[PDB]
Amino acid sequence: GTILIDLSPDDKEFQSVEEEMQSTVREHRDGGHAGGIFNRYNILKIQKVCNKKLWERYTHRRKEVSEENHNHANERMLFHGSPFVNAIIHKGFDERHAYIGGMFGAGIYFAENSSKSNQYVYGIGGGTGCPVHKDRSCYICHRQLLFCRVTLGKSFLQFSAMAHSPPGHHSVTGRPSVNGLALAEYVIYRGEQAYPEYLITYQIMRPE
Ligand SMILES: Cc1ccc(C2=NC(=O)C3=CC=C[NH+](C)C3=C2)cc1
Ligand SMILES: [Zn+2]
Repeated sequence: GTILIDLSPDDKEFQSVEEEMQSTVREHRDGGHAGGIFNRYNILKIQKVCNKKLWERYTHRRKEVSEENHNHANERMLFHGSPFVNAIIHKGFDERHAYIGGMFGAGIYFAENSSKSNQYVYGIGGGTGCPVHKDRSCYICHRQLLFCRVTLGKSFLQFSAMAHSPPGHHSVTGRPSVNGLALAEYVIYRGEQAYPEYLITYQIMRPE
């Protein structure tokens, strides 16, 4: 059902997605342990993910949430890193893509910082790094992230140092309360509340 359409680097859509990727890199408290050491990416390709059935599943759920929240879906564009990115783009998000051990419970986690999602491309904590070299800071191997359309609806705000949403809420927002430079992270508990809209293929770049 899924087709992938390559965007040209001349396309304003490519440019706007690249800019969100690059501009939301931050330093991480692990000094690069999980995701590697870098300040920027080399973007190799950006593809639009087109699947009519998954799109209709998303918009059906979005309308439900909106009607429960004063006609406000509270839709965001957020990054998702996962070893299961190939399954996600063909089958959609579901309970198999949940982070069972996440600190807001078993749900599907998304990030405003692209470099936060980068930490999960090779698994939780970066797993053992890239399959070829076993290096979490590999500068050679190609990595992929999703930039996704996510319905938050009424989001439970957790000030911060599969399962169900807190009653009366459609998601959780993990607001950083210690690291002043971190952006928010978000959790949904239904796969129908996200659509994997762009597939971004990239390398992290060694600082010079
Ligand atoms: C199995 C799996 C898949 C994805 C993640 C994951 N992917 C993410 O993109 C992400 C962004 C922000 C916070 N967290 C906890 C995140 C977790 C974790 C485990
Ligand atoms: Zn490698």
